[PDB]
Amino acid sequence: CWEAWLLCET
Amino acid sequence: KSPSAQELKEQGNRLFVGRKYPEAAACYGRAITRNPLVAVYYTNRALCYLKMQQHEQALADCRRALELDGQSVKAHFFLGQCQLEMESYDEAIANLQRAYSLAKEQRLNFGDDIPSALRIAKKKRWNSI
Ligand SMILES: *CC(=O)Nc1ccc(NC(=O)C*)cc1
Repeated sequence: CWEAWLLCET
Repeated sequence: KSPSAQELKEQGNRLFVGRKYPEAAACYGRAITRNPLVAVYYTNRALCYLKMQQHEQALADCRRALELDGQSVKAHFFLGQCQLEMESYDEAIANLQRAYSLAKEQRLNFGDDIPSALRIAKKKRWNSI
């Protein structure tokens, strides 16, 4: 899920 | 013209998935020059440094993001992760833990992805106990 963390901006 | 900081972050995000981690880190660096006050530029560049096994460099960017946002679940998780690879078990599990209650308090729909790293970190500790 490294993509989900990368796009996470919250 | 010249690309915005947002466009540099987006380009860096694409190079990261593209597995060009030196290039992605450079895009994030140019974003930071345009706007040094956006935490995600630092965490994302730190993630690049983890992949490249430049652990000191990744520590620094995680610390810079935590100065901009002390409540960042993401910065603590990347910081906890990075310290796990440096055999700094006691630090990793503390930072991984604070990502967890911070995600609790903020009611974020992340998933079992912080507890997973936390369990693996604690039980990798008991090996080299
Ligand atoms: C598996 C998965 O989707 N994990 C995950 C990690 C981080 C985030 N963060 C944000 O959305 C801000 C979501 C999901």
